[PDB]
Amino acid sequence: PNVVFIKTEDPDLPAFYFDPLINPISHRHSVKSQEPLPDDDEEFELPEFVEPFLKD
Amino acid sequence: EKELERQARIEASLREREREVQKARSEQ
Amino acid sequence: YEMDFLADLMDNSELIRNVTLCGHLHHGKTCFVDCLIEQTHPEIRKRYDQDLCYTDILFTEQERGVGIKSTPVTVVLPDTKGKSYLFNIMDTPGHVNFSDEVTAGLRISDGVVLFIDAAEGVMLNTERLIKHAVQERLAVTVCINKIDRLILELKLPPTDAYYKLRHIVDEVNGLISMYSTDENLILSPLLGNVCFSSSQYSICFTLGSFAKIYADTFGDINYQEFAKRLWGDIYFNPKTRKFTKKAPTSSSQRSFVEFILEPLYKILAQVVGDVDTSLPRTLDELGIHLTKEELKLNIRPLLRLVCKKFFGEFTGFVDMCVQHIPSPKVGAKPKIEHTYTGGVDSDLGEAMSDCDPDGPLMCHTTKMYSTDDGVQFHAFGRVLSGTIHAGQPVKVLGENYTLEDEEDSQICTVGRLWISVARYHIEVNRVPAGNWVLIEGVDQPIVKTATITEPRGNEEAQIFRPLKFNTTSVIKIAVEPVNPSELPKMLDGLRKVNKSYPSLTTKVEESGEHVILGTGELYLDCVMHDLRKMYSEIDIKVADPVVTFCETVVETSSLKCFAETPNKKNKITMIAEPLEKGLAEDIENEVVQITWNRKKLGEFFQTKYDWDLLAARSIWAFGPDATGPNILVDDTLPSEVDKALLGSVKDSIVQGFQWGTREGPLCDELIRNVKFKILDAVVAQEPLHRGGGQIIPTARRVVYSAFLMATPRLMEPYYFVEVQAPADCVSAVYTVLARRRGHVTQDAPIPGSPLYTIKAFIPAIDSFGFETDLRTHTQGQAFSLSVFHHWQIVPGDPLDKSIVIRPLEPQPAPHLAREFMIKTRRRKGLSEDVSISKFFDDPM
Ligand SMILES: Nc1nc2c(ncn2[C@@H]2O[C@H](COP(=O)(O)OP(=O)(O)OP(=O)(O)O)[C@@H](O)[C@H]2O)c(=O)[nH]1
Ligand SMILES: [Mg+2]
Repeated sequence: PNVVFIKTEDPDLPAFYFDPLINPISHRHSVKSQEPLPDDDEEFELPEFVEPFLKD
Repeated sequence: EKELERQARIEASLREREREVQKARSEQ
Repeated sequence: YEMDFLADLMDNSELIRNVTLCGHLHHGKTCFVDCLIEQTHPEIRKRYDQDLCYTDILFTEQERGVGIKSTPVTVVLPDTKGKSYLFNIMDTPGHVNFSDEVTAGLRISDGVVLFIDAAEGVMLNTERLIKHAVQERLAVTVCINKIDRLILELKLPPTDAYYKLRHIVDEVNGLISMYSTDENLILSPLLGNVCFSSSQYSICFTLGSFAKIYADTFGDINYQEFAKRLWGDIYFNPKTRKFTKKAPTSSSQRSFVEFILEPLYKILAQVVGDVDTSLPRTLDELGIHLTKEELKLNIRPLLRLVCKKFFGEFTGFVDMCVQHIPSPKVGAKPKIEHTYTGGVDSDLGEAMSDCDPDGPLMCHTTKMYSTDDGVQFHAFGRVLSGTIHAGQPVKVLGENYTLEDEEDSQICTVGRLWISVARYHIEVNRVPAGNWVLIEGVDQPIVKTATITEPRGNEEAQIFRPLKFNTTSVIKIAVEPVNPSELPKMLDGLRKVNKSYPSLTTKVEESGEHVILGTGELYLDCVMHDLRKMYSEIDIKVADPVVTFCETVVETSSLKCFAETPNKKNKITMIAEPLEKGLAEDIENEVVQITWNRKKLGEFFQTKYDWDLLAARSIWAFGPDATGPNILVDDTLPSEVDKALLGSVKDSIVQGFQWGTREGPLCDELIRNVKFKILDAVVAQEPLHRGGGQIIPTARRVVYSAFLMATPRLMEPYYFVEVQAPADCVSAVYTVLARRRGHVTQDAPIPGSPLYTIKAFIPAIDSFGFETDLRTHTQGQAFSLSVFHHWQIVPGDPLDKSIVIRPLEPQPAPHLAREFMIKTRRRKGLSEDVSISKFFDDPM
């Protein structure tokens, strides 16, 4: 297990900054979901009766 | 502070791009 | 967990699930099961600095890290919310040779689990393992370990991480779709077949457990309505208060990104950073109220404690292991259809088709495990049918056993039964079906494979097919003792270790050498360690390695090898030629078997091999052991006339060919890519003179005369080295491969982390420390791994007596073939002056 690490330059950058070091993310083109999804009726029947995760 | 962070990101990106260009030229 | 409850649940129902893990080079396994043991066995507390294994009961894995001994464990895991289940998990090592070992040991599990690194992602072992598992027709439940290595080590944002996971799942599903067309198991990103783990930090959960957490603290109905759209491509809509799978707003992320990863990174940054300031303000909102003495820890154990309190008891993986990993009552049908020699049409097939503990007993021991006393090693096995009890005798059997061959049988009393835990053992008096038992007293008659039936009443019982490995072992090493007056102790240790490691196979050639066959360098290393330290306490000498080669025909034969029988009543003529390489690889890959109709083989040859009509219809026989690429043929004008009499003496001819292919004149090794076509074959009407005495050896002579007089050429193996390393290590790997007969196949910057994966071949002759040489110059950043799955012909033509490597130079010329020929004939003891072309020409 080669210990990977992102040694940044100085503490002015954000914490979780994508360092242009590794590669493109996926370069994906096969995903095709430009149209809406089928889970719409049950989606409207699938509310979110709970406060958000860590909004605060 | 936000503009400073953006400028630092741009500078580090340019530095990493130069280093990666050199490394890829050497590997090629 | 109470052992009485375990016994009650054992003979309760088919709820007990059987699983065998699968991973590669520490990508999620022993730390995960250490967390599981800590969840089940609370008194067994993990350390603070060092990692706890709970799978390497022996010492070699502890001193090296690379596990060798698969240590299966069974646990009372109340991970299903409002329920409980029994899980029989077979831990697994990751190394390539040990990967073949696991693949041999994966017959038992009804399903398969995968632990892929969050950052490294796919490797070569998984590239083989997916294909292997799809070939065995077992379930698949992907999981991803070492997730803390992604959020902390790389410090990525959420969106990049989610796209990385998307790419991982896309690659896995593509590989599976290439393996087969399993639509039921394929396309499983959110159905429940995706578990998460941070074994070093115990950060492990799933979609279902996540939704259960929110429903428990303050939330709505279970994940059946919520988790069906937490996967990406559908954002949250607080205006509509629902998941807008249609065109969402601008400043919005996937529900995975903002519900899961958002608070995940939140608590990570609150525990790692601001541990003095933002700890209680973030933990009293949702977390535990650990005492001030609990906050006086380092960052890692405190983070693990908080992750464990968050995922309170790891109630996430039983929710999926029961979901898609089927119960044994379901998996008995296909597992037995694939393992059992006969079909389901047999009475025993439909009998053991159900997991009936009261019925015909069909046990199967796969892995042999040793004890504190090396003189007696137990055996672990899956009880498919029947119920074993303490002291019950059983008819142990062998792989060579058959319904007609009653020689490989031996009774034995099952002395004492145990349960596999790998740190303790629970004694047992009664064992129902779908069970793993540590058998005692049966250690003697066991072979690499094992099958058990009832000592009486279980007649008409066939056996299970000999397991494959998906990795042909090519290494050959000699092991002779220091003092020659230590042979029997060394051989006893050798046999015990052979029964320990199934991948290898003992051997003694004609030169009187004690030979061992390994899959890799570390494999032979661990083998010899367990030999010299455990199975035999005698000082033993060791030679250098050598790869087991094979012969091949470079072109068609010049003259017809007319090997006439000694009775002057049989004139056989066999002209040999090669065939396409892919067809031989398919014959070895079990693509086109031998048990087929004439029309079936005809279509297979006219479509795949593109052979002629009468050519394919005139198929003679298969290769040695019905597994190797040795094509027999018999076609001619008189061959179509007098094929009946020759057909009477064709069984002996096929047997002689199968026994001759096992050892040829080139280097006393196998032969490949040979299409032996029998043209002239005189068959006498009198079977007395035309009997077997002039059938086997005359055919062997004809075969050797054709293989030696048809432009021979050896075939040396090529490994496949996948070295994940940076660019400087890439150039170093190029240099080393160029210096050791390499061939750069593929090299690219594997995304997810900076590790340029260099995929390239290495020959075994020049593979003596490829990993060592790559890690020596690369400053410890190029931990590659090799796998021998590509045989290629050396460019030499060792027939001319002109090249001779007299001094101790490494044969730089293309006479390297003749160099290895002389070396192999000197190591085997046969006549080094291989000039049987004129002797075996058989002039007539
Ligand atoms: N905690 C933690 N450790 C990880 C992770 N990924 C890799 N590791 C490293 O691997 C160690 C644990 O190794 P395991 O995952 O238990 O590996 P294993 O089953 O022994 O694997 P092999 O023996 O190589 O087959 C950790 O202590 C880390 O050093 C991860 O996600 N979490
Ligand atoms: Mg392991």
